[PDB]
Amino acid sequence: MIEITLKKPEDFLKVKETLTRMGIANNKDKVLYQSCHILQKKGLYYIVHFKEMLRMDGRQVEMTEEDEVRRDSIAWLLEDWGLIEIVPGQRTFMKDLTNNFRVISFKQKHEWKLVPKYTI
Amino acid sequence: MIEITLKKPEDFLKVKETLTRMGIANNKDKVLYQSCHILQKKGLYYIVHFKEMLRMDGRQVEMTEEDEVRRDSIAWLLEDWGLIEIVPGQRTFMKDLTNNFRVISFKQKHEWKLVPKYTIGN
Repeated sequence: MIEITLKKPEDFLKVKETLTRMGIANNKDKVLYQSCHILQKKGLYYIVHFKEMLRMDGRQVEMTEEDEVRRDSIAWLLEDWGLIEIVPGQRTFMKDLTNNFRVISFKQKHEWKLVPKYTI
Repeated sequence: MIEITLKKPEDFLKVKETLTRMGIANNKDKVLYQSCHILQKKGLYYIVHFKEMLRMDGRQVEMTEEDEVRRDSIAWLLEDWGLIEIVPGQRTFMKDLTNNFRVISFKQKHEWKLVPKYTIGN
């Protein structure tokens, strides 16, 4: 998971809503699958892929490399966007190649079907 | 070991020479210890730490986290200067040249004992 500092503690919910609009798109039947979530654990904040949360609930699930590239590039994009800082000193994919994602704008939002993948 | 792209083949010896001039400086007897090397292997290029090369020769050496961070931040620095591009799709540390790090110019190098940590005996 990636350790994260937010600027102000309200922001957790802003970040949570923004992650709703970042994932694998099915641009044909306009469905977008949420990839990563924000969790606070033991006081520190983290960007977590949906599979790590499935792993946290006991499921023997393993991220793929495509999966952790996706997570690292969503975390780096929200940093680019100035919404999270990635706590210094972690080893991450900082240049993508392998799977990328779709970001939907807050007003394309309701035109799209937002489906959380955390095998609901 | 970090895979890198070079702008043109003759940039290899350019980087090989740059890496001799950046590392841990003992200024009281002016020795600069180089620790990262550029590698060509099957037509691809790599920034590699001397412990990965000692490792690659059969020695029982452990790269610490501190070694990987120095190697990656020297790859980031060469990238900032435009001598290389790190290849996308690799996990790296952020650039952080904290503890002792020094770059010495080309003109000034004749006063430094440039010393590869790779060849250091014992």
